Amino acid sequence: SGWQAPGPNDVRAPCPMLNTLANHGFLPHDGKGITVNKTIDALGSALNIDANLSTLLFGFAATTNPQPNATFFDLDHLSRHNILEHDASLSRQDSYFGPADVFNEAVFNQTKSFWTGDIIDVQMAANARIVRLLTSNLTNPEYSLSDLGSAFSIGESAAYIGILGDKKSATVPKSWVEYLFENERLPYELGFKRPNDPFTTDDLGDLSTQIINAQHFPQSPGKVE
Ligand code: HEM
Ligand SMILES: *[C@@H]1O[C@H](CO)[C@@H](O)[C@H](O)[C@H]1NC(C)=O
Ligand SMILES: *[C@@H]1O[C@H](CO)[C@@H](O)[C@H](O)[C@H]1NC(C)=O
Ligand SMILES: c1ccc(-n2ccnc2)cc1
Ligand SMILES: [Mg+2]
Repeated sequence: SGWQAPGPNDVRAPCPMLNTLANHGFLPHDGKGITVNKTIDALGSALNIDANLSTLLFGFAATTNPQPNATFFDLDHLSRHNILEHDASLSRQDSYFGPADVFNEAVFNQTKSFWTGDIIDVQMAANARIVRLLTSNLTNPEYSLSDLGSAFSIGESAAYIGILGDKKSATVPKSWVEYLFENERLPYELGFKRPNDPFTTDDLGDLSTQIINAQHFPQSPGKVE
């Protein structure tokens, strides 16, 4: 009741949240044929994402469809390397090593080790992302991070805090974030509840700026902001 794993003809993304929303049936369970209206309704219904932010994200998503000027995308279109998908993901390996769409325990064990308390704050989120960037640069001879990929990286850490947790305190319970990643299911039973206030483009930008301000390199090595 309310959740089904994907089956052999379903497609999934490198996005733990869209995967979770397909598993629940907010998005089509097969991951296919997602339009702007399905995106607005799904992200609104499940998470209280506002329409303008949903439309922005949809605009990016549609660029991954191999069909030009497409009005839909499928979740596996999002896995195409270096369109939106990028190196130094928190829970996916880099494309160079292996498929960059599915959960990777080794990678997620690294991320988790930088979430040092029961409550994730901006500092811990920023620190986990940093070590992923540096690790990929020092281990992946094809490491790359485009301007768009860097903006995505920073906004994905902002998103788990502000969409799953409390955008005002900029904190989220660690257990909730680990449950989302490890299960691709919303952690309702751990306490998650859809927020009453919409999550906006400005909310995402505000948390993204917080993430960057929590970075304290003596000297920045490559693309970090
Ligand atoms: C239409 C909406 C969305 C699109 C098009 C989208 C797209 C993507 C893509 C392409 C990635 C992979 C980037 C990479 O290589 O790591 C990703 C990662 C991610 N997304 Fe989404 N996303 C959407 C909505 C959301 C929402 C609503 C959340 C809320 C929590 C979210 C949280 C994340 C997180 C946390 C990651 C990072 C995964 C990792 O680093 O392992 N996304 N998303
Ligand atoms: C991830 O950590 C778990 C928990 O300590 C461990 O059992 C597992 O072997 C680790 N996986 C990798 C590939 O490091
Ligand atoms: C990887 O590290 C090098 C050496 O600091 C840096 O010049 C480069 O910009 C980094 N690559 C990315 C994509 O950040
Ligand atoms: C710009 C910045 C971040 C994102 N994003 C957030 C979570 N998944 C994708 C999408 C566009
Ligand atoms: Mg990636």
